[PDB]
Amino acid sequence: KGISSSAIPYSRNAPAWFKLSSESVIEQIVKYARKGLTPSQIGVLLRDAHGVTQARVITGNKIMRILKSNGLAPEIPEDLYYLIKKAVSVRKHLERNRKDKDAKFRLILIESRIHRLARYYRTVAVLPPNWKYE
Amino acid sequence: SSVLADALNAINNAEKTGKRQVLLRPSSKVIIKFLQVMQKHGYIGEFEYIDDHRSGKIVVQLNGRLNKCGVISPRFNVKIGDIEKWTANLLPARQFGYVILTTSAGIMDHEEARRKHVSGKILGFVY
RNA sequence: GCCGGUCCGAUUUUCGUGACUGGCCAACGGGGCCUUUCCUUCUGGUUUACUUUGAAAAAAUUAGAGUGUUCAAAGCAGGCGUAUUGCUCGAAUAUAUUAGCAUGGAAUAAUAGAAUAGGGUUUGGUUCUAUCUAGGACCAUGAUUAAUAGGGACGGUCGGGGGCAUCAGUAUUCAAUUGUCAGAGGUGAAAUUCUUGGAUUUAUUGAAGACUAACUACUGCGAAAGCAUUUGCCAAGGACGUUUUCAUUAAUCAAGAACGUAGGGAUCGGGUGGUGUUUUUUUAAUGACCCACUCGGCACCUUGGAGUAUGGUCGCAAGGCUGAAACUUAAAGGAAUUG
Repeated sequence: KGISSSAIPYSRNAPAWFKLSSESVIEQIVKYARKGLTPSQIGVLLRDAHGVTQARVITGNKIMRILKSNGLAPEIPEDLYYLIKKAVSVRKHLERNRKDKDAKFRLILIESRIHRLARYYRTVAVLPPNWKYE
Repeated sequence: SSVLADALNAINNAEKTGKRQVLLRPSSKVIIKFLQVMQKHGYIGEFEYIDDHRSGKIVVQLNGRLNKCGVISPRFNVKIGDIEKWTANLLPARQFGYVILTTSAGIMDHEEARRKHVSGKILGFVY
């Protein structure tokens, strides 16, 4: 395989060319959340809107705990919801034209990769069990 | 894998090749105290634990004196009246080399183990 | 330990000592105090595997011990006195533990585990200052790091990856219409076949299905079989980029399921930097080549058998001019034949 990832630096504080307060970032991220944007998109729009590194550095904690604190939690986590959305999209395309055997293969693979994460989420019990992908 | 076994395999085959400074990426405080007691015995030179937050890396400036290190992957209980059997089964002689055990102070060799009069499980041998 | 001072004597400064005093400085230790800030959540009405123990431990059991059974195999003495409160000695030495009785301390490997995250309601209603305030209740929340472990977002891309439409090419076959005349085909030679109702060839078309010449390489993709015209749609995927998120979600495979040793050069895809030509400029977009670095790819180059022999066991060329024998026998043959 290959490596391509971020390299979060050695410092663990706000990078001191910052010229902005702490709760203003909280207001910005709850504003984007009430606009209805997913947490990873909050993270990139906060990397580029005003110069934060990420919220665990600039605020006191991560965006998932700060959105659960501000009351805008997601009922299912990001990767779970995105794999479900990809699964239903490729299922809709295959039911448009059933001859796509590569889409059948990829639907089986996405079903496996979502049942693995559903097994993890049920065994850690952060979503309510009986949840087994419809 | 076993991080201690792969670390000691790293410095073992780097010594077998004949390098001087060996990088050793996955570190832990067991490996720290392991090769701390082996540098007390003077089997390597000094070393360094570069601390980045994810795992920390190890660089050892070993000179020439190792010929084989290693671990034993079943870390079983070994009585005081059995380390003599284990030295005779692991090393080429009695006092030539060591075998370090995990015990109630922790990274002693067998000389210091019989001195302090404790024992425990065997985690690695070095000679 | 530093320094100032009450003094005695010398002095009108300063020193000797004996007292005694405080101002301060370091080393020791003692008693408290702050690091449980002031405010919300219990089961119901930290423990376990290592080292030292004693207790009961089966004679026999281990090993040991002194003794001239004449030695040894075996057996097992305390004897003297001062045979009168004592000597010189030996059955002193060494397992009943895998199982237990319970005790006592820390690394590893497990089992636990913090009663944190409010200085978050819409309303309802009480009194108390000279329209501003005070004090009551209901109504919507679960431990650090971010592996060159993993999956997910996002971005410019990337491919002859897939599915569905669509576009094309000249071939091949067939048909139509022209043209001119004896051959056309086919092979090593032929032959079959077709042909004056014009075969082959020529030209203008039209239809049909299949395939994608050259480009094509030690290059690209896909899990694999495989995958090469254009354009569009539908989804997917890979690498890279990333100061984005989650927090061990990982790997390995029965059953099942879908489809059928180290080094160097070059190249493809992505990114960074350089600074010349291609480029060009107020329409949008962000190309090519070179050089360095870097990540990932398809790749490359260099370090028991062999023989032989067989009086055995089993099969067998074995055995003679056929015809042809009970028959010296024909015809026809093979034989050698210059009769």
